[PDB]
This record gives sequence, C-alpha cells and structure tokens, in this order.
Amino acid sequence: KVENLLWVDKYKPTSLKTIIGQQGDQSCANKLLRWLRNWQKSSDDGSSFKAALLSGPPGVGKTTTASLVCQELGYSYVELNASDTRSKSSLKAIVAESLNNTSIKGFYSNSVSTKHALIMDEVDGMAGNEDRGGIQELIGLIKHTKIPIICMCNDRNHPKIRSLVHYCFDLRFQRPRVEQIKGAMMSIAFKEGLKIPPPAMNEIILGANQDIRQVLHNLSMWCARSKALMGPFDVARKVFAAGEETAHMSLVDKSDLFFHDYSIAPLFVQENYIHVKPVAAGGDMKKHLMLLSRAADSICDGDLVDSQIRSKQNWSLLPAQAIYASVLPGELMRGYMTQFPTFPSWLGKHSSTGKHDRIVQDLALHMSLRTYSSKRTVNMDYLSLLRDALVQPLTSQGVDGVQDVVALMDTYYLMKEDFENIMEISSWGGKPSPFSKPKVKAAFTRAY
Amino acid sequence: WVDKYRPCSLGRLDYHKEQAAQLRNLVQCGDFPHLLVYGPSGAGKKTRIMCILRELYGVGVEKLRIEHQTITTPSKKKIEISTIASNYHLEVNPSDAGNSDRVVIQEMLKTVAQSQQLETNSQRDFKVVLLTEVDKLTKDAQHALRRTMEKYMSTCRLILCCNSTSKVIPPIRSRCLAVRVPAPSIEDICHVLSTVCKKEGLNLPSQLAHRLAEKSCRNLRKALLMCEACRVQQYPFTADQEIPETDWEVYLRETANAIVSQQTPQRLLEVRGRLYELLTHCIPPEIIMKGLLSELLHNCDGQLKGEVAQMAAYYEHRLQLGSKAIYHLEAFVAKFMALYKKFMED
Amino acid sequence: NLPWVEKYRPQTLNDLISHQDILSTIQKFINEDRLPHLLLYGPPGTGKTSTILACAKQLYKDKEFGSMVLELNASDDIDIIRGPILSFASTRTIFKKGFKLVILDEADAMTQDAQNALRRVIEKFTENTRFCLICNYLSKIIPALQSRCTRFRFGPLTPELMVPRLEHVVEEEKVDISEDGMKALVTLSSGDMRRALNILQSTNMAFGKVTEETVYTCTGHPLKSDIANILDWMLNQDFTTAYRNITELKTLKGLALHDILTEIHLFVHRVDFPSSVRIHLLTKMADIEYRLSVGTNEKIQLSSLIAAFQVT
Amino acid sequence: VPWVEKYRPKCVDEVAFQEEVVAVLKKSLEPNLLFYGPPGTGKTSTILAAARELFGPELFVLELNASDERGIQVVREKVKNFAQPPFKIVILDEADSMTSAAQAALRRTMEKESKTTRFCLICNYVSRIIEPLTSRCSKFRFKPLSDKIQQQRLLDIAKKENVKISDEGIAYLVKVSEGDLRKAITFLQSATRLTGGKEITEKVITDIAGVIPAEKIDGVFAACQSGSFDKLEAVVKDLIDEGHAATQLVNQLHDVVVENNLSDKQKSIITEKLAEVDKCLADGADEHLQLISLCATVMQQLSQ
Amino acid sequence: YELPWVEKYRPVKLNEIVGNEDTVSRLEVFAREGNVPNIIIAGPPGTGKTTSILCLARALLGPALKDAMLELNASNDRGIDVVRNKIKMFAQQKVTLPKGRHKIIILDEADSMTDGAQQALRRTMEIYSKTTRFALACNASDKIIEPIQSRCAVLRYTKLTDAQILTRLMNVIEKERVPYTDDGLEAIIFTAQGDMRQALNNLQSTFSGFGFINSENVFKVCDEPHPLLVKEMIQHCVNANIDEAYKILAHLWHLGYSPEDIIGNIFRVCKTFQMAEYLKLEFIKEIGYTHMKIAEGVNSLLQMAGLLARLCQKTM
Ligand SMILES: Nc1ncnc2c1ncn2[C@@H]1O[C@H](COP(=O)(O)OP(=O)(O)OP(O)(O)=S)[C@@H](O)[C@H]1O
Ligand SMILES: Nc1ncnc2c1ncn2[C@@H]1O[C@H](COP(=O)(O)OP(=O)(O)OP(O)(O)=S)[C@@H](O)[C@H]1O
Ligand SMILES: Nc1ncnc2c1ncn2[C@@H]1O[C@H](COP(=O)(O)OP(=O)(O)OP(O)(O)=S)[C@@H](O)[C@H]1O
Ligand SMILES: Nc1ncnc2c1ncn2[C@@H]1O[C@H](COP(=O)(O)OP(=O)(O)OP(O)(O)=S)[C@@H](O)[C@H]1O
Ligand SMILES: Nc1ncnc2c1ncn2[C@@H]1O[C@H](COP(=O)(O)OP(=O)(O)O)[C@@H](O)[C@H]1O
Ligand SMILES: [Mg+2]
Ligand SMILES: [Mg+2]
Ligand SMILES: [Mg+2]
Ligand SMILES: [Mg+2]
Repeated sequence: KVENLLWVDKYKPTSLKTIIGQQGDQSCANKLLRWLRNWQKSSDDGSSFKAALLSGPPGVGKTTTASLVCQELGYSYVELNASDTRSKSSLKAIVAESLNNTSIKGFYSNSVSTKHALIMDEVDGMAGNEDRGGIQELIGLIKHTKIPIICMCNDRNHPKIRSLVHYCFDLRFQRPRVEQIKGAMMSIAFKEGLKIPPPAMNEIILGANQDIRQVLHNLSMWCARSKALMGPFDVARKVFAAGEETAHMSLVDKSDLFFHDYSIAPLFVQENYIHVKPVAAGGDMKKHLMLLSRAADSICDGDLVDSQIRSKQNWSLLPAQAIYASVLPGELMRGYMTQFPTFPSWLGKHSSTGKHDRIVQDLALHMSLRTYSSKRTVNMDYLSLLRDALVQPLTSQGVDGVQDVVALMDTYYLMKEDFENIMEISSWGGKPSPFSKPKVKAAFTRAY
Repeated sequence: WVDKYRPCSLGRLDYHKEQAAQLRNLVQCGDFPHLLVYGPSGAGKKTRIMCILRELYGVGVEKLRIEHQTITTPSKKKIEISTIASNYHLEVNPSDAGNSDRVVIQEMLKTVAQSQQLETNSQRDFKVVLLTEVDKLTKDAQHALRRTMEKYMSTCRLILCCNSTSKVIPPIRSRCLAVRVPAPSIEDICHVLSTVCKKEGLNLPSQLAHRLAEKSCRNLRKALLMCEACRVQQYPFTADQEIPETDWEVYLRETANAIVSQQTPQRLLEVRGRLYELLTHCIPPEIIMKGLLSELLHNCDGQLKGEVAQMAAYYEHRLQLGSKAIYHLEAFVAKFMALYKKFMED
Repeated sequence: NLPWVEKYRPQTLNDLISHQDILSTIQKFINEDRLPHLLLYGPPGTGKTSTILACAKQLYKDKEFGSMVLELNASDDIDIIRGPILSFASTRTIFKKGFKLVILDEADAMTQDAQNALRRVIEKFTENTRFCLICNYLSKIIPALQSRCTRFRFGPLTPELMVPRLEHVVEEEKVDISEDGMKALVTLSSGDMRRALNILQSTNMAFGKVTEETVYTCTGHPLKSDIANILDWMLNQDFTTAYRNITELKTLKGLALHDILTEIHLFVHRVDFPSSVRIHLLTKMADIEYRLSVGTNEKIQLSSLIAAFQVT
Repeated sequence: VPWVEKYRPKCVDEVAFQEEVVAVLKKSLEPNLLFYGPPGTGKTSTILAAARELFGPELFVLELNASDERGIQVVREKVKNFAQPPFKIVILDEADSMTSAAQAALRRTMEKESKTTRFCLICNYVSRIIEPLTSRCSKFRFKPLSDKIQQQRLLDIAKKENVKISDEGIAYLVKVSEGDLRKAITFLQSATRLTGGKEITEKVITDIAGVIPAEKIDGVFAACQSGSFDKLEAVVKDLIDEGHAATQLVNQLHDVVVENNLSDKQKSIITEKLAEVDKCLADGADEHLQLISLCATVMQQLSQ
Repeated sequence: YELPWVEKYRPVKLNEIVGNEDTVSRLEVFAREGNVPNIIIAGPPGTGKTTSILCLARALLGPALKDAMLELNASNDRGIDVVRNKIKMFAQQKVTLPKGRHKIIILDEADSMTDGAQQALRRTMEIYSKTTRFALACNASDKIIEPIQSRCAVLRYTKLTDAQILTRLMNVIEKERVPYTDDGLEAIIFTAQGDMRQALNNLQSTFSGFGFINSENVFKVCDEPHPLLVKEMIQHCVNANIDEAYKILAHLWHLGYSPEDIIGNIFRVCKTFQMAEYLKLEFIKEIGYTHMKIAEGVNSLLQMAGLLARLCQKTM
C-alpha cells in the first residue's frame, strides 16, 4: 500500500518521552513542563514569568515540544504561525480579547478541561511591513495576560527579540548529540526495513548538522536512492589521496571536486589538510613543514577570493577560489590522510564567538558609570579583574563573599545572570572556574 | 577603583597639564569645533573627553543612560546598537554594525540634530556626538560622516575618539581640530599610582610602582589594574611582588613559547587550538599577532628577526583583507615554524 | 546650437557603418517577421540605440510609435519589471495587429533578481512583444537572461571606416582640419563616433581650427612630448633630480599618476628595452597602479615609479 | 563664521592673484567651467565670488561633492531636482575621484540638462577627468600663492584678529602646511583658541598640524643607521606611544630619503618599501608592525 | 510564428533528461512510487531544473495537472500576502487524487522570494504535507532561508559534461537535418559551458542566421575572444616571450573585448592546456590574482600587461 505521509510525520514524537533531544532531569521540555504545570502560581527560577521563549536551531523539536507539553497537561492551545498576519492592529484584534477570557474548550469537550494557553510560533517571522508593530503589541499582551503564552523563536540574538526576552522564561534548545539521534534513526530505519552502515549514519547526521528533520528527509532520499538500484566528507577525503587519482584526475576534475558543495568544501580542506603526510616529503620534516606553510599560504589566498566574492555577488571568481583553496593544497599536500575527514568545526567556533561577544558587550554596558569600551579586551581585562575581585572575598572568607559580591554587583549595576556570565567566560584552556574550587553557594543563590 | 579616581574637571588632570589648559581655553571661547582626539590606548582620551564635556555643559553630563537603537541594513538583516546617552551628548560606537556603519552614522546624526531642535537651552546651543573607535570605520562610512558632519554643523558637534589616525580620510582630518593625547611617561604613571595609593592610604613603595609602570608599557589603565590586582592577592607591598597579568597575556605567551619549543605538525595543531581559544574570547587578531611576534622575537637570532618581523607585518596586512582570521594566523605560524626549524637545524 | 552628434544621426538602417553583417542579418529578420529578442552589447558610442531606433522606425509608423514601443532606461530603478513592463507586454494594443517592442537601455544596471523576473516575462510573452536589451558589459548580464536572446557585439569602429564619415561631416560643415588633426581626433576618440564628433565640434567651436595641438589642448590629454620628457628624466637622470623634475611637471599642468602611468606603459612598449628589463618595468608599474587604486599618497607612489625605472 | 570664509574674496578681479581666470570669468555669461589646482588655492572662493557678482546676495547655486558615499545616481538625481540670470550653477567638488563609468553618466546628465544649468567641475587633476567632460568645459589652472604672499596675508589676518604670533611662527605655519593657504588660515584660527591669545609658539603649530617633530625622524634614522633590532623596536614603540600617526612618519621619512645623499639603489629600495607600507597602512594594517617592517628594511639597507 | 527549439524539443518525460543520472534516477523512482517530499532542486542555469520539476509533476498527477498544480514564477507577485492567502488557500483546497498522489506547488526561482515570504511559507509547508507537496527550484541555494531547507530534500544539480550536450545536440540535429561539421560542434560546446539551453539557443541562432554550422560561423554569432588567439598568447608566455604575447593582448584590446572577458577566456584556456603541471599551476595562480584585481575594478591594459610579465618571469 502506498504511503501518503512523510517520515517527518510518520515518526513524529506522539508522546513526551520520545523527544530525541531532551529527556533529562532539567531539559528544555521538562523545564517548560514544570513552568506550565504550576503556572497558576504565577497568576528553574522562571516561575516569575508569564510567557516562555523556546529558542534554538531549526529542526530540534521546539514546535513538537510545545505542542506535546500543552497536550500532556490537558491544556488547549491556539497556535499563531508566521503564515497568520500579526500586525499590531490584527494582533490586538484577534488575540487581545482571548488572553483574559475563558476558552469554550473549557466547557464543551467531545474530558472537559480548563487551562487554555496560547502558542505564538515563529515569533521572529513577525518582521517586515506586513507584521508592522507585532513584537511591541506582543510584549504589551504578555505584560497583561491571564493565560500562559508560549513564544517560539529561532535565534534569540535578534534585534526584535532582544526587547522580548526580558519578559519571557528563556529556554534554549541544544543540538542533540550525535549518539541520541543515531540510536533514534537506527530504530526508525529498522522499523522501515532499510539497512544503513552506522558510519554512513554518522555521516548523514553530521552533514545535516544534527537537524532531526533534515536527517529524516535525508534518510528518505537515501532509501529512495536504494530503491533506484558523493557527500561532503567523501569529496574532502578524495582531495588528499595518492595512488588512484593519478590518471583518473585532471585539472578540470580536481577543480570540479570543489564544485560539488562549493559552500563548504574550502572549510573541509582547511580543516583536514594538516593531517596529511606528503609523499613528496619522505619523512624529511624540513620539507613537510615547508609543504604545510605553502598549503596555508594557498588557503589564505582562497580566503581572500572568498571575501571578495561575498561583498559583490560576483560569481565569476568561483574557479579562482577552487584553484586557491582546493586544488593547489591538493598538489602541495598529496600524501596520505591519517585518520578521517573531520568536520570543519569553524561554524561552531564562529557561533561561540558571537555568543561570547554579545555576553561581554552586555556585561560591559551595565558597567557604564563613566567607563566603557564596546566589546574590546579593555573590558576583557576589567572583567578578569572583576572575576578575581568577586571570588577573592569568598575564597578567603565565607562570611564576606555575600557583602562584597553585593557591594560590587550594585556598584557596577550587575545581577545574578551577570555573575554567571562573568564566571564561565574567563576559563582558558578548559580550566575550571575559581568558583567551583561549596556550602556557601547554596545560601548564596537563595539569600541574594 | 579604576573608575573611582579618574578626574572629572580639566583642572584636576594628572598629566599633560599644558594640553589641559589649552582644552579649557578652547571650550571657554565660542564656537566649539569638531574635535578629533587620538593617541595610544589607555592614555586618557576618554578622561579628557569627559572633562571637556564637564567644562562644556553642566555636571548633568554625568547622569547618563543606555539607549538601544535598531538599524535596518539595505536588506532585512536588522542590527541593534548601544548608544550611551546623556541630556546633552550621545556616545555611539558606529562600528559594531560591521559593514552597515554608513547608515548608523547618518541616522544617529540626524536624530541628535533633530533632538537639539527640541529646546536645547541649558548652556550651549549644540549637542556632542562622541563617536569612539573611528579609525575602524569603512571609507564609505567616513564619507557619510564627512557629509553629515557639515550638513548638521550648526546644531551638533562631533568628537572622534580614535587612535593612530592613519586610517582616517584627509577630508575628515581637515575638518576637525586634532587633539593628540600621548601616553603618559613612566614617571607620570608612577606619580599617579602613588597618588591613588595615598588617597587609598596604602604603602605603595618606590620600587614596586616603578615595576608596575615598566610592565604596564605606558598604559595607565593596565598599570592601575595591575596595582589593584597585586592588592587583592598580597596587601603588604614589598619590593619583589609577583604582580599578575591578565589571562590572555599568559595564554598568548605560552602559545608563543609552544611554537618555539616544537616544530612539528602535531604541535601546529595544538597551536591552531590555542589560536581558536584566543579568537573565541574576542581578542583582536592584531593584538594576537603583536603579542605573538614579541615573544617570538625574544627567542630568535638577530639575523632572523628581520624576516620574522616582515612575515608578521605581511600576514597581518593580509588578514585585514580576508574574513577568517584563523587562516592567516595559522599560516603565519606555519611559515615561522618552517623558517625557524630550517634555521636552527642548518 | 544643435550638436553634431544629433544632426548627423543615421536616420535609415543603411546609413549605419562598420556593422554590415549585423545590419544585414537584422534587416533579413525584419523582412521575414522572424525578429527575435535582441541583445546589443559593446563599447559606448558605436551605434546601438541608433540601430534599434532605425529598425523600429522601419517596423512601425510614427504614430504607432507611442503605443507599441516602450523605450525604457534601466538605470532609473524588480518593480519596474512587474510594473510597466509586464503591463506593456501582456496587453494588446487596441487596433494594431503585430508584436510590440520594448527597448531596455542600459540593461546591465539591473539587479539579478530583476533579470530573473524579466527573463520569465520574456519567456511568457514572446509572440506579442519583442524585447531589445542594450548594454556595455555582457558579463554583467545573468547567463539565464542572455540565453533567451540573440547577442550582437557592436565593437568599436576601425579608423578606416569612420574616417569617411568624418570627412563628409567636415565637407558639409566648414572645418579647416589638418592632415593630422584628423589623426589626433581618431586616436583620442578611440573608436566611438559619438566622442569623435563631440570632440571635433567642441574644439572647432572653442578655438576655431582643429589640429594635432588644438585637440590635445581642448581635451587636456597629456601630450606625447611630455611623457617622453618624463621617461627621459626617469631613464637618464639622478633619482632626486628626476623626482624634482617630474613633480614640477606634474603640478605645472594638471596631471595625475594614473595618466602618467598609462602613457609610460605605452612608451615602455614603444621604445626598445632588453626584453628582460620591460618584464620588470611592467611588473612594477602594474603594482603601482593597484597601489594607487586604494587611495594612497601620490608622493610615495611617484617615488616608487622612479625606483622601478632605476633598474637601469 | 570661520576665518576660511570670513576672508574670502568678494569679487572676481579683486584679490585673486590669478589673472587669466578672473578676466574670462567676467564673460562667463565652452558652456561650463573646469577649475583644477592644488588644494587651498581659492578654487571654490573664486566661483562663489563670481556667483555673488552675477546672481546677487539674495539670489542663492547648488554645491555638492562628486565623491559621495551614496553612489553616482543620487548625484545626478539631485542635479535634475535642482534644475527645476537665465540659468543656475551647480558645483562639483572632488570631480576627479569619479570613476570613468560615473563620469560617463554625469556626462549624460549634464548634456541632457545643457539648457538651464551651468556646471563647474573643481578638481586637483585635469587628466583624471575624461575627454568628454573636459571637451565640454573650459579649463582654468589655479597656482598657489608665492611663499612671501602667504606670510603677508597671514600677518594681515593675525593683525585683523589680534593674534600675537612671532614672524618665525608665521614662517613655520606656512612651512608646516606647504603652499596651502586654506590650511594655514584654519591652523591659525584653531591655534589661537588653543591659547586664548596669550602666545602661539611653534609647538602649538607642530601639534595642530600633526607633524611629527624632526627630532623623532632623526632618531629613527639614527637607530636604523647602525644598531640591533632592539633599538628599532624601542624607537618605534616610543613613536607609537607618542601618538604620531604612521602616515605622517611614512610621509616625512620619504621626504628625508628622497632629498638626501643616499645612493640611487638604496633610495630605490627604501622608497619601494615606503610605498608598500603606505598601501598596507591605507588597507588598515597595524601601524606598529608596518613600522617595524619598514624599519627593518631601512636598517638592512643602511647598515650594510 | 514558430516557437524556438528550446521549447519545441523540451523533454516531456524524465527518460529524456540527460543532466544528472543519479538525481533524475531518484526522481523517476518518485514518479513511480508516488510519495514525493518537498524538494529544492538547486544548480547552475540551463541544466534542466524547471524541466525536471515539470516532468515529475506531470508523471505524478497526470490529467489532474490543471487542478492539482500551482506554479509561481519570479514574474508573479509572491509577497507575504500572496504566500498567506493564495498559497494557503491552495494547500487547504480539496482535490481527490489517487492513493499516493499529492498536489504540487512549484515555486520556480525560489531564491527570489524575500525572507518574509519564506517565513510565511514554512508552516504552510509543514502542516498540509498530508496532501500538498512543494517543489522549489533555485540557482543560489543559500538565498533560501535555513528553516525552508530544513523541510526540503536539497537535490543538487551540476554542470553538464561535453558528451551529454553533444548527445542532445545530435538528437536535435537529426530531427532538424542541419548541415554541421565537427569544428562547429566543438565551437558550440566551447561556447556553451555546460548550459544545455545556451547550446540549443546558439545552435538555432547560428542555423537561422547562416545555415551551415562551422566554428568560423559559430564565433560569428557568439563572438567572444577566439580561443586560438588566447592559446597562442599563452604559448608565447610559456617561452618567456613578452613582446610577442603583448602583441596578441593588444590585438584583443583593439577589438574592444572587455578585460573580464579576456580573463575569463584566458583562464578557461589555461586550465585545459598542454603545459607541464607545476608550470600550469604557477600560471593559474597569477591569472587568479589578476582576475581578483580586475573584478575589484583595476581593469586597465596595464594590469593585463603586468599579468603577462609575471607569466613570463615565472619561466625565468
Ligand atoms: N527531538 C525530536 N525528537 C523526535 N523527532 C524530532 C525531534 N525534533 C524534531 N523532530 C522531527 O522533526 C519534525 C519537525 O520538528 P519541529 O519541532 O517541527 O522542528 P522545529 O523545532 O519547529 O524547527 P523550526 O520550527 O523550523 S525553528 C517533527 O515532525 C519530528 O518528526
Ligand atoms: N555606425 C554608426 N553610423 C553612423 N553614426 C554613428 C554610428 N555609431 C555611432 N554614430 C553616431 O554616434 C552617435 C551616438 O551613437 P549611439 O547609437 O547613440 O551610441 P550608443 O551605442 O547608444 O552609446 P551608448 O548608448 O552610450 S552604450 C549617434 O548620434 C551617431 O551620430
Ligand atoms: N588666490 C587667492 N586669492 C584670494 N584668496 C585666496 C587665494 N588662494 C587662497 N585664498 C584664500 O584661501 C581660502 C581657501 O580657498 P578655497 O577656495 O576654499 O580653496 P579650495 O579650493 O576650496 O581647497 P579645497 O576645497 O580643500 S580642494 C579662502 O578663504 C581665500 O580667502
Ligand atoms: N538536462 C537536460 N536534458 C535535456 N534538455 C535539457 C536539459 N536541460 C535543459 N534542457 C533544455 O533546455 C530548456 C530549458 O531548460 P530548463 O529546464 O529551463 O533549465 P532550467 O534549470 O530551468 O534553467 P534555469 O531555470 O534558467 S536556472 C528545456 O526546454 C530543454 O529543451
Ligand atoms: N589625569 C588622570 N589622572 C588619573 N587617572 C587617569 C588620568 N587619565 C587617565 N587616567 C586613568 O585611565 C583610565 C581610563 O583611561 P582612558 O581615559 O579611557 O584612556 P583611553 O580612552 O585611551 O583608554 C581612567 O579610569 C583612569 O584610571
Ligand atoms: Mg516549528
Ligand atoms: Mg545609446
Ligand atoms: Mg573648495
Ligand atoms: Mg527554470
């Protein structure tokens, strides 16, 4: 029998113990469950909010989490997608009179249950002229509400959302680890009668960046290719080989190796060129180091071409980049890859840099008495000395940690969130923070 | 206490007293011009600027706030900026908007000009728009700055707080009074340290203050922080204290020492990890290059120092042209390894 | 009064010169009602907006010319596509039977999204509205869009072809042109009849006579003798006295370093070098040009150029 | 009002030392105007005097610069808007910094509007302007005033405004801003606010003009003359800690290298490195590293 | 009025698409079983994306193609209001199709939709996936926001090898009986650069303008710098003969070929050339550097001459 349903809908998390991402003690779905179950006490340390803000990368389970949470506690929700106009007038004419009202689902059910909630999905889509004034009216509704509003975003570091997070319990979905998704998708592929080697599964989960919807669509396409009877890692491994590509490859082929996924190939090459042993340099480290420096020079030339292509959309320099970042290093490093074409790992470092950047910028803005520098190391050294200032009273005497922490926290207009930010921000080399090196911290969070 | 003993009046400054009297005479005469104040970091540009504002407007220039404005790119990539503002001025850093620095300048100058049209009567007939870190503005943005600086000349004055004006277009240098704030001398740093400790009532000796000054390298903020940080650890001040240095200074130093120790790719990978740990903490790549180059030059030979200096200059130049700084940093390191090993071995 | 660039416009299709193949093919297209979408590209002043206007006036009448021809410039503004162009291409004209014509001058200033929209508009209405795009850089046009239409490269006019038209203009008017004033006009024009006629008219109207000196002074073009002098200072003098001489000449007349550098390149290729020295001169001059493109001091770049020539 | 405009010429044949431009500017009623010359030589002053003579004090000319950040389209659009004394005058400053493609478009805009608006292109190089625009225009060179005249006018200004400056102070004021009367007057103005009229010594001029003192340049050459790399590091660190921009160091170092008795090979090498360092600084490279590199090259050139 | 060959010979079923055997094989599987996912077909122009989506939609629906398919080009209004009204009312609309068939919403030129439109399209894609399937096409697959790629299979398309374009060109020639010659076919394949629609357009234009197909005639309608001149110039640069390569360079500059075009052809010819390998790479490096400097805006003949001087001094 033909199936009229995708895998994304056949194997959706029909229950709450099936969300692949978070099945722990205090995870994005259990924290939300506990915030909702005792929301009535509002009208985790999030019981003081009137709305949640589930934010994170795509395809991780935000929509499913909110629906299943509101569905387990017997709540009944009104979803407002981005495909529903949400301008100020439309929003305050559709959902204004429903916030402080009783739902008719609370009387007439086909059991009967009160506790109606609202779900404002894709809140960062409330941009443009169509949804003019959506976020302002939304925070104005959150301020005066009597039912739990559950907003879902996609990037908390957004200008429009930054004025909203101040009113919402801030949850943050993490990309699920590869082992969790691996177990889940292996069980699914077993249900489906599709046999895939676990290495290929790890390849699929990594290439899709741990996006469960994308890995499910990729498994569907895989099974499609299987019934019909070249990925990033494969081409990244094919550029540093010797023995089989002597006559098989020419300049056109080596240049084409770049064009398979030209948006990610240079990153793969720059990451994996260092684990090669140049056949041309037969163990002579003096030549192996020289080949490494020449390959690095070529990769920087590729970066120059890339930064030139990005500014003005001039797609005529793509072959030049393919020569500088993918073919050249190939001829320079043409030995034998040691272990495996690991992921580029530059995107994660750039995201973490953006996080540390905005964290330091916020912490420094609160220190705007008469001194400020936006995000420089000027503030990184004020904040290293502030971390050594704070931890000193408590390192040396348990009785003065509170007095000094408060005196400084209020002299420079800092909060507990600011304390947490300043602690695990100056940990170089994975060194533990000088705050975990006991009994006073428990009363420290409770008495502050 | 870095923000606890910085002066607030031009007559209260600790060093460059002739320049202080000159600035006081300037703000006393009519028609305050556009100021371009520059000089090495940590020399007192912001202190002098705040003193100029205290002499210009009332003391109400200290009761400031923090406004968060949103700008719109020539597309839907919205950006949010932070403007520290008072009742008479506005301090914005129009460079966090990476390449959208041309619109923030226009819009902020417009908004300040229109707000001054709303009954600015306190003591002056103009407002101040303090733009910090100007030398990192894009040329398309400095041209907009030049245009909107005269377009609203009558109602708002600009104070550009940059350093090493080398990357400021001459069209701007020709429309701003150039105030130059050199780094204070070693003796000036020693005297301000002794003054701060005496107002604190401490026992700062004469041989520790000089070590603090020589290590701070003419940077007053670094010296004050080092003095404050050698107190949080060992109050009694002796002649041989182990005065601390920031975390990233140590990291960058041990990274350079690691590059010097081994010359193997397995070492180059660890150096790549260290460069990532440095970049991730948001320290500029130019600072990384200068700090790496110094500790490297301490471990080379006089005949090799020329090549290494030129290599650092070349790589750093190229890094200011590309997008991913780690590529050029790792290239510089790899090249220095391939050169240093060939020199030491041979 | 009336400029000569308009008085001597080719009114018919045969009064065009130097494009006999393209003109014959377009005329054959007209005769057989097989006129495809046209893409006319090439350097300025070569006869594109005149070719298509003659073709139009041959195709429609003079009263149908307001309701069946949309002459639209693309440098004024994606909205222009779905706006007037889509509303012009999709609708018939009431009583006239036949296709329409849309002439997009400067068709390369269009963003790529606008060219996608326009390519779909073209693909849809291709039997009641023929598009004629006109550009200078075919490389700026999306390969998709250009695929749709037949391309015609209107290259520059060789000086043999364009001299007879200038001679006819001279005889019809009264211009006492020297035997080399024509040469120094053809050279400075660089193969666009518009600039040639404009320079000729403006000089004849300003000074009253055209010769090899008058045109060089009317256009402010650096004279050949001056660049020879500069090359002699660089090649047969001391460094400092060459710097002094070149700076004095560069400030005496209005002269930048781009123009000095271009003419000096042409001279490096003119005069005889050991052919391993001009590889150095050429490399260094091509680096000095890039250095000047980023907004640097010209006092240090001029000295760099003299340093380049001091290989001798 | 600033002194750069308070002491502008009010007429055409009044004070402008250039004679062949003030005679033709009377018949200016060759449709357009084209002035070129070194900066601060009365380029805009002369046309403003001509426009106040022709139009009148209340009849008030759109002046905008062609080096805008907002592209060329907004320039010609503004010209069209201004288009609608049988004509109006539009002034284009820095008209040489327009790329050839942007001058082609300005050419179309100014030749389609060649009935109601007269143009004036002000530049420093007539060769940078393409042949159509120059061929349509009438050129006028503006040569700087003689050194003695400069000092004369500056003394006149200092006596009209009561600014007690030594005569050697005026000589150094005109020397520090070479042949730039506008820059010299602006420096004289903004250097008396800095003193309140008590006394304007040459140190105030050296600070306002941004000129690094010749002592530091001699120290740089003394270090790179013969010495280890440590001396170069020390002198460059001291020069950066003083605030002096690297552009000025490169400029003055070049000025010293060119007109001294170094060999032709040494001058060639040092000046090539100076040009490369100047481009590197203009590209946003770090001043300390570029100065270290330049000093290393100069040292390996002189010490050998 | 006869319609062009780009349409008269458009393949009407996926067995006639010569583009990418693996992806077209996947799509034939989908046209057989019948439960397609939302697919984003991305690739260079002229390679058969619109054709593949159209043939897939036809083979799926059949005679209900007028009732179950909604196509929205780039020439159609596709703002947030259209995405919120027309596309949504079509997704909700009831059409009764066979067991595994679904309605199809073909958004051609998906990279031309503003971000707001795609944000408004997300949940429409997600909710009605039980009866509505989306088939987007694009060239720049990064102009599509990430949440839209998260709910689509991103099928990649690549340029066509010369053999495939040659097979299809011969299939068309056989039907049209156009007199040809091998040099003409090689000229068309050189001027095509993979675009299978460019090749057909050049073939038809050449045949309609002149008839017989020979390289001399192909380069009379395309008219780009003849690759023989560029081969000769690169050859002179290999022998370190600057004065003979600048000859050809100034000849090309005399005919008004824009330097971007000259560099494009020099690159495309120096890539598939007959030098050594290390020397070829040392040449391609310099040609790439000069291409960067010309795209940046420094497009004078002096830069081309400097490139020739560097190419010469690479071989001493
Ligand atoms: N944690 C998860 N466990 C199981 N299935 C998941 C999980 N996350 C996503 N999925 C699958 O992916 C589909 C879509 O997930 P959603 O929760 O809708 O993604 P999302 O968080 O809404 O992403 P957006 O809305 O684009 S930011 C579901 O129908 C599931 O099949
Ligand atoms: N082949 C030609 N025969 C006769 N006159 C010509 C020819 N080419 C140019 N001209 C003259 O030059 C003038 C300008 O030619 P145009 O056709 O306008 O050039 P153009 O291609 O439109 O240049 P653009 O639009 O700036 S790219 C016309 O008015 C003619 O007088
Ligand atoms: N020849 C002159 N005759 C009269 N006044 C002059 C002369 N040269 C300079 N000046 C004076 O110097 C001042 C500046 O002249 P400007 O016309 O502004 O120079 P400039 O051409 O504008 O230089 P720019 O704008 O920086 S390129 C005016 O206030 C004049 O009083
Ligand atoms: N792979 C192919 N096999 C056969 N014919 C093809 C192929 N690709 C293109 N064609 C022909 O080219 C014509 C146009 O191709 P399209 O399907 O429009 O390509 P396209 O992917 O839409 O290109 P775009 O939309 O400009 S990016 C079709 O009518 C076919 O005749
Ligand atoms: N005249 C002064 N007296 C005492 N301390 C000063 C003085 N000038 C600067 N400082 C110190 O430097 C700190 C900040 O330096 P700042 O004025 O910001 O210079 P920069 O802007 O170059 O960093 C002040 O908090 C103060 O500690
Ligand atoms: Mg969702
Ligand atoms: Mg035209
Ligand atoms: Mg002027
Ligand atoms: Mg298509």
